[PDB]
Amino acid sequence: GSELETAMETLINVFHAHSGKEGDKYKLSKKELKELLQTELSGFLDAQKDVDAVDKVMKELDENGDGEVDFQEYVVLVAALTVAMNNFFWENS
Amino acid sequence: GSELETAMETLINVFHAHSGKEGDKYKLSKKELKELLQTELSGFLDAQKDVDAVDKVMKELDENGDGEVDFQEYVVLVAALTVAMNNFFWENS
Ligand SMILES: [Ca+2]
Ligand SMILES: [Ca+2]
Ligand SMILES: [Ca+2]
Ligand SMILES: [Ca+2]
Repeated sequence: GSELETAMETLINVFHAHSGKEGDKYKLSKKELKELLQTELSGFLDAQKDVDAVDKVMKELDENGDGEVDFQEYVVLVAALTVAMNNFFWENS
Repeated sequence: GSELETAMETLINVFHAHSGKEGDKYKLSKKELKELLQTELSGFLDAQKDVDAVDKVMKELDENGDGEVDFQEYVVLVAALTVAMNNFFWENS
């Protein structure tokens, strides 16, 4: 498998483990998601009031409007954040 | 950095290297994208006529309708495919 595929598997393992740790194993609640990204993602720095925006972005990602996310919503949710790291990269180099 | 972040960096390195290899370094053409995913992604098996759908999905991902993709479009483009691997996982176990 390509390195991209190797990296991809990582998303499932972390999603499954963290999701499994709290709440229903099958579903990840927003509360679990917020804690997951805040701790695991550099966004921790954005934990301040900026973190509130996290609530705002969930609405757009969730077509259901349910407030809950599925693996499909999660993969795109992290993908959007990934772009931010790219922005950060600009700061270095 | 979290494992997810470690895996995330992989997307940039592969995107940059492959994109850099052919065409403009700054932009990735669809032709380059098709070859990249076909070879690097298991989708290689789907290289058959199914591969044609690859053209169809690009239209939805590209808001511009330009036929070209940016890192932002690419990250979501791979994210959609990622879900397919999950489907594959069901076959195993
Ligand atoms: Ca859960
Ligand atoms: Ca939802
Ligand atoms: Ca290129
Ligand atoms: Ca485009």
